[PDB]
Amino acid sequence: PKKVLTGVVVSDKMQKTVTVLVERQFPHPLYGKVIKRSKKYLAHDPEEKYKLGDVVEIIESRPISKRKRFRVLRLVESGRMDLVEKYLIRRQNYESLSKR
Amino acid sequence: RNLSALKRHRQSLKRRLRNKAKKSAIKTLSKKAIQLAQEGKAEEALKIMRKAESLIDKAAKGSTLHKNAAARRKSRLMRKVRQLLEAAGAPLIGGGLSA
Amino acid sequence: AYIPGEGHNLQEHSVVLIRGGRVKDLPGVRYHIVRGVYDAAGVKDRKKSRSKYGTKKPKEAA
Amino acid sequence: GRYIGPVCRLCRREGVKLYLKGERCYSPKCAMERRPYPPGQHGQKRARRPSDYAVRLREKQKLRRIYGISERQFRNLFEEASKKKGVTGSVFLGLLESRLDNVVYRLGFAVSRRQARQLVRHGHITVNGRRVDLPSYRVRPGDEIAVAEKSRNLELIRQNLEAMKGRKVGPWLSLDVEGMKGKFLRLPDREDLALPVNEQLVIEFYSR
Amino acid sequence: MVKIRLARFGSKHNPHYRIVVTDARRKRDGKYIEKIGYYDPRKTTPDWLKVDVERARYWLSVGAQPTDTARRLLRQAGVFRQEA
RNA sequence: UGGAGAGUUUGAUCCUGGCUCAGGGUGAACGCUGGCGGCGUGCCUAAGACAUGCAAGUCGUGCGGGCCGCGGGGUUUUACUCCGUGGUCAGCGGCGGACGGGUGAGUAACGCGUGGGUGACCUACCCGGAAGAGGGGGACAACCCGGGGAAACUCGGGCUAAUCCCCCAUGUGGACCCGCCCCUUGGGGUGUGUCCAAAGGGCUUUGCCCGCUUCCGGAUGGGCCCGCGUCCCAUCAGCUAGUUGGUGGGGUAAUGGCCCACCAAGGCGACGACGGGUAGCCGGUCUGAGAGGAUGGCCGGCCACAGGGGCACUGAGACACGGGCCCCACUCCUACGGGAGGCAGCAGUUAGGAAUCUUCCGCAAUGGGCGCAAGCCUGACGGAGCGACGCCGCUUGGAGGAAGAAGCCCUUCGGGGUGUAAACUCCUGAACCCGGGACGAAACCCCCGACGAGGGGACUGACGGUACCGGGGUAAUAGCGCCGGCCAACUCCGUGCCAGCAGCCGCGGUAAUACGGAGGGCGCGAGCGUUACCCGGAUUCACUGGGCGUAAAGGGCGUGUAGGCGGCCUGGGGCGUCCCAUGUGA
Ligand SMILES: [Mg+2]
Ligand SMILES: [Mg+2]
Ligand SMILES: [Mg+2]
Ligand SMILES: [Mg+2]
Ligand SMILES: [Mg+2]
Ligand SMILES: [Mg+2]
Ligand SMILES: [Mg+2]
Ligand SMILES: [Mg+2]
Ligand SMILES: [Mg+2]
Ligand SMILES: [Mg+2]
Ligand SMILES: [Mg+2]
Ligand SMILES: [Mg+2]
Ligand SMILES: [Mg+2]
Ligand SMILES: [Mg+2]
Ligand SMILES: [Mg+2]
Ligand SMILES: [Mg+2]
Ligand SMILES: [Mg+2]
Ligand SMILES: [Mg+2]
Ligand SMILES: [Mg+2]
Ligand SMILES: [Mg+2]
Ligand SMILES: [Mg+2]
Ligand SMILES: [Mg+2]
Ligand SMILES: [Mg+2]
Ligand SMILES: [Mg+2]
Ligand SMILES: [Mg+2]
Ligand SMILES: [Mg+2]
Ligand SMILES: [Mg+2]
Ligand SMILES: [Mg+2]
Ligand SMILES: [Mg+2]
Ligand SMILES: [Mg+2]
Ligand SMILES: [Mg+2]
Ligand SMILES: [Mg+2]
Ligand SMILES: [Mg+2]
Ligand SMILES: [Mg+2]
Ligand SMILES: [Mg+2]
Ligand SMILES: [Mg+2]
Ligand SMILES: [Mg+2]
Ligand SMILES: [Mg+2]
Ligand SMILES: [Mg+2]
Ligand SMILES: [Mg+2]
Ligand SMILES: [Mg+2]
Ligand SMILES: [Mg+2]
Ligand SMILES: [Mg+2]
Ligand SMILES: [Mg+2]
Ligand SMILES: [Mg+2]
Ligand SMILES: [Mg+2]
Ligand SMILES: [Mg+2]
Ligand SMILES: [Mg+2]
Ligand SMILES: [Mg+2]
Ligand SMILES: [Mg+2]
Ligand SMILES: [Mg+2]
Ligand SMILES: [Mg+2]
Ligand SMILES: [Mg+2]
Ligand SMILES: [Mg+2]
Ligand SMILES: [Mg+2]
Ligand SMILES: [Mg+2]
Ligand SMILES: [Mg+2]
Ligand SMILES: [Mg+2]
Ligand SMILES: [Mg+2]
Ligand SMILES: [Mg+2]
Ligand SMILES: [Mg+2]
Ligand SMILES: [Mg+2]
Ligand SMILES: [Mg+2]
Ligand SMILES: [Mg+2]
Ligand SMILES: [Mg+2]
Ligand SMILES: [Mg+2]
Ligand SMILES: [Mg+2]
Ligand SMILES: [Mg+2]
Ligand SMILES: [Mg+2]
Ligand SMILES: [Mg+2]
Ligand SMILES: [Mg+2]
Ligand SMILES: [Mg+2]
Ligand SMILES: [Mg+2]
Ligand SMILES: [Mg+2]
Ligand SMILES: [Mg+2]
Ligand SMILES: [Mg+2]
Ligand SMILES: [Mg+2]
Ligand SMILES: [Mg+2]
Ligand SMILES: [Mg+2]
Ligand SMILES: [Mg+2]
Ligand SMILES: [Mg+2]
Ligand SMILES: [Mg+2]
Ligand SMILES: [Mg+2]
Ligand SMILES: [Mg+2]
Ligand SMILES: [Mg+2]
Ligand SMILES: [Mg+2]
Ligand SMILES: [Mg+2]
Ligand SMILES: [Mg+2]
Ligand SMILES: [Mg+2]
Ligand SMILES: [Mg+2]
Ligand SMILES: [Mg+2]
Ligand SMILES: [Mg+2]
Ligand SMILES: [Mg+2]
Ligand SMILES: [Mg+2]
Ligand SMILES: [Mg+2]
Ligand SMILES: [Mg+2]
Ligand SMILES: [Mg+2]
Ligand SMILES: [Mg+2]
Ligand SMILES: [Mg+2]
Ligand SMILES: [Mg+2]
Ligand SMILES: [Mg+2]
Ligand SMILES: [Mg+2]
Ligand SMILES: [Mg+2]
Ligand SMILES: [Mg+2]
Ligand SMILES: [Zn+2]
Repeated sequence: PKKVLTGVVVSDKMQKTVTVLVERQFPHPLYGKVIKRSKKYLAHDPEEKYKLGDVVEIIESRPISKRKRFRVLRLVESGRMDLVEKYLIRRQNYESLSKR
Repeated sequence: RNLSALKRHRQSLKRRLRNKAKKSAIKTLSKKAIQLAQEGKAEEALKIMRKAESLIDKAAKGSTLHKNAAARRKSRLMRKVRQLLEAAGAPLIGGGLSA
Repeated sequence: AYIPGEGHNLQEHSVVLIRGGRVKDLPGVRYHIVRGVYDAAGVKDRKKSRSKYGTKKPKEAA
Repeated sequence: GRYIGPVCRLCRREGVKLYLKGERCYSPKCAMERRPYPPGQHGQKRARRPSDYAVRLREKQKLRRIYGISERQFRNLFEEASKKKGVTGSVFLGLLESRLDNVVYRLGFAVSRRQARQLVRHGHITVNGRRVDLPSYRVRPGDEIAVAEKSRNLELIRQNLEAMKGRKVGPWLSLDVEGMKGKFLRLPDREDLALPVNEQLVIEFYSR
Repeated sequence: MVKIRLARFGSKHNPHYRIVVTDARRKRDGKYIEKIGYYDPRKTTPDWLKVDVERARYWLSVGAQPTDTARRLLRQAGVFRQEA
């Protein structure tokens, strides 16, 4: 079946495109502690309707463009800019780790 | 100090020079319709476009063009001409177009 | 490189083969020399452990 | 190949009769009723408390030297035996006895194991009616071991079979003395044959 | 085209061909599509041949292709007798 | 159903802790030694350079010529074209040359592994279903003539064949534009317009067969995309301009920023981006109680490369090892007047190296291509050849034989040991000699039945007269390591911190079981040792399974970011987690 994922939107600065940030919990293969992950996808949004904070879903699709092989499915609960907070801080703090 | 299958190449040239010449035609000829359908002449153009359609679909009897190729050509061809003539022009001969 | 046994025939431009394995008493030397190879002749009159010392089996009686 | 040379010396290196000779290793001594002490210049000298290792080494050599079989072929068995389940130790001697040259010694066709090899080797032995010149051959239930026609004579066979009258065969064997045929009935448990060898010590020696 | 042929096994001076369906452009001892029996050109076994006729003719209904030597067995195996 | 420990820090103790050994493994190598067979396996280094040969051709059931034959058309001088059969050699056309073989360089990446997507696609030969195969033209080799060359050869002028090329017709059907219908990412269908096909050759011919043509399915083989997994250095911390998204085109079997325009300014990174280093990945393999650790060599799947790079052609499929063009380097021929070549194919040569083979036989078998079929090619493959490289099997013999010779050892000079060992007496008797001798082969093909089914008949063996069978038939290679402790095996002499051993602890200073020889013993055996490397022991990176007061180890102290963790009751959700079922895990 076509892969289906649930993630949130953090970008829409692309004409017709949004960036969705996904997560996945799974045990460590050697230490078994339930850990989280992350992967930013480039979601295809022709009728640019979805915005930031939109906890939405996506489906495996034919190649739209290089780097862009995911269409948007449905909304799951918009108005959640709180998750977009801890994500924004992370990249925010990456200017404090500079080896300079 | 070789093999006689060097033919294949010695032949493959003809096939090359054959469907190369066949193709240079389609290009310059697919132009005629484009230029015309761009400038009103629906009648004279929609006879070059039928022809074009020929050379294209005709080509599919060999190893020149094949598969969805001739289909992709027209698909973009007899769709581009209809859009051009759509601006003024006014149809004259559907001879190739199920309008 | 260490030269094992009693008496050798190695001059300046002698060819040779390395073995590997240190001496200890001799700091800064972690390689032995294989006997009876190239320009390294085995120990002459060797009767015991001939596998090393590259000495071949001698003749018994006649 | 196999071992060759002084054997009565082994008879007394382990400090036990093992009847590797025919009459002699079975007559008044394996050269031991004379000298029941270890070979070599240091024979009549007291021994040092043998270490737990040397004990298992000795108790092993003993067993292997009994069947007179190389350390090659030997350990191969223990591993095959050890591979199995149950007890292995018991299973071990099972695979030892199943040898062709062994069956022959038991079935009195020969007096010594080393004599039994020469037989099998030269082709003067049979199995279900086949020329089996391979002492390594492993035997199973119901296998018939007889002599070949070209050999069903020889002034040496009649003697061996004849001596076998006035003697019995293992609870896992059966000999048709008058016919030159025998049978391997079953695999002889540890009980079916007693020996100066504590297997369990041989098991330990292999788990270095 | 897809063929049905012999694939050497066993050892040297001791054949044990596997009869199987695979592409003709594969190595004779390569990855096959489906195994359907074997054969011992030495006759040193009661089971010196075996075929799954139900599964064999199927590839024939889809358009297989046996060797000139694989035929022999296939025909001499009772898979060609049209019957009625 | 699976787990052993030992040596070394002190005068001694306990602990910590490192070094060391016993174990198994290897595409190995080196020393000493070396008899047989079988089955494996053998350039790990210079993906350095290669003489010679071989490794892909085939069809006269597509065409015309070549001479040669060949039975032989028929007549104005060495035969004639007439025939057919051929035999064919080249030329034209068809199919394969994209499979099969080698290599591991490159690649840290959708390359691979595992699970899915394509309503975004191709697929020759093969199978099944429907429809067709109507006519009309033409070209280039061959061939004759001409030029240049040493060659490669080359150009030039003029004829000719077809399953070669062209045009028209026919359309069962297919293709595309628009509307419409259903579905719904370009899937199916509908209507209308326009476009699209063909090939004949052989006959026990007048009927079959071998093919041609378009379509819808089958099958097989793919391409593309996606989720998860995939090493070392943060002493590499910031990276990016086609860069990220868009629009519209070009492009392909088709998605895609793949490519190109323009629009916007995005895209990536401590969940480690970018960068350097190493590496082909998996099935597996080695070790380990396990979890793990190490590994990817033979065999199998995938990828990549074919002297270094670039490129496109042909084609169903290649950007193609034994095909082409260009640049580079290297090398070879030459009458130098100019051209040729690509072993990481099979063998072999050369260099490099501690080191890795026959310039063998055969298409008999199996597989592959071509063909109606005989039949043809096949360094794929089947075998043989060389190397104790490995595992396995086998031999150098067996019984008897002394209170136990000689010799050599010790010795308290009484004696002890080598030692049933030998000798010696009988017994068998591997090798060798003679005869016999294969399984591996059956089909294709041929006759009968219709070439279907069936039955019957016939052909062919490289290995090789080899395995094996009979009988004759000779007592017939034994070497290597160790014997201070770990660790199995002790004495004499020589030596005197010298010569020397040595994995660790340590041995040698005139009494050395530790050096060197001898006697003797322990351990293995066509092997025994050594070196190197991987796992083990090491629980010594500790997930299973450890520590930080003094043994190595708590940040100098706070505040706080991200992050990890979180109290009692109840409900929705059921992500984690758990059961069952099913597919996949060849
Ligand atoms: Mg056609
Ligand atoms: Mg093409
Ligand atoms: Mg058990
Ligand atoms: Mg063990
Ligand atoms: Mg393939
Ligand atoms: Mg047949
Ligand atoms: Mg200790
Ligand atoms: Mg101290
Ligand atoms: Mg001390
Ligand atoms: Mg320690
Ligand atoms: Mg080791
Ligand atoms: Mg390697
Ligand atoms: Mg080389
Ligand atoms: Mg070089
Ligand atoms: Mg012919
Ligand atoms: Mg190829
Ligand atoms: Mg290949
Ligand atoms: Mg090779
Ligand atoms: Mg190979
Ligand atoms: Mg990199
Ligand atoms: Mg990286
Ligand atoms: Mg001329
Ligand atoms: Mg001309
Ligand atoms: Mg004509
Ligand atoms: Mg037409
Ligand atoms: Mg549609
Ligand atoms: Mg026609
Ligand atoms: Mg003809
Ligand atoms: Mg591919
Ligand atoms: Mg586009
Ligand atoms: Mg292509
Ligand atoms: Mg695009
Ligand atoms: Mg597009
Ligand atoms: Mg642009
Ligand atoms: Mg940090
Ligand atoms: Mg991440
Ligand atoms: Mg890191
Ligand atoms: Mg790099
Ligand atoms: Mg590499
Ligand atoms: Mg693995
Ligand atoms: Mg394994
Ligand atoms: Mg285990
Ligand atoms: Mg494991
Ligand atoms: Mg790996
Ligand atoms: Mg290799
Ligand atoms: Mg391989
Ligand atoms: Mg090269
Ligand atoms: Mg393909
Ligand atoms: Mg090629
Ligand atoms: Mg090329
Ligand atoms: Mg390629
Ligand atoms: Mg080549
Ligand atoms: Mg050459
Ligand atoms: Mg070669
Ligand atoms: Mg070579
Ligand atoms: Mg050299
Ligand atoms: Mg070979
Ligand atoms: Mg062949
Ligand atoms: Mg064949
Ligand atoms: Mg044929
Ligand atoms: Mg040839
Ligand atoms: Mg050949
Ligand atoms: Mg071969
Ligand atoms: Mg051998
Ligand atoms: Mg050697
Ligand atoms: Mg004595
Ligand atoms: Mg004596
Ligand atoms: Mg004797
Ligand atoms: Mg005799
Ligand atoms: Mg004969
Ligand atoms: Mg034939
Ligand atoms: Mg028949
Ligand atoms: Mg027959
Ligand atoms: Mg013979
Ligand atoms: Mg004989
Ligand atoms: Mg003798
Ligand atoms: Mg030893
Ligand atoms: Mg030891
Ligand atoms: Mg000891
Ligand atoms: Mg000293
Ligand atoms: Mg001193
Ligand atoms: Mg020594
Ligand atoms: Mg002294
Ligand atoms: Mg002293
Ligand atoms: Mg020592
Ligand atoms: Mg000594
Ligand atoms: Mg000794
Ligand atoms: Mg001794
Ligand atoms: Mg070795
Ligand atoms: Mg172990
Ligand atoms: Mg832990
Ligand atoms: Mg600790
Ligand atoms: Mg603490
Ligand atoms: Mg201190
Ligand atoms: Mg401290
Ligand atoms: Mg503190
Ligand atoms: Mg602190
Ligand atoms: Mg500080
Ligand atoms: Mg602090
Ligand atoms: Mg917090
Ligand atoms: Mg929390
Ligand atoms: Mg809680
Ligand atoms: Mg809840
Ligand atoms: Mg399951
Ligand atoms: Zn005795």
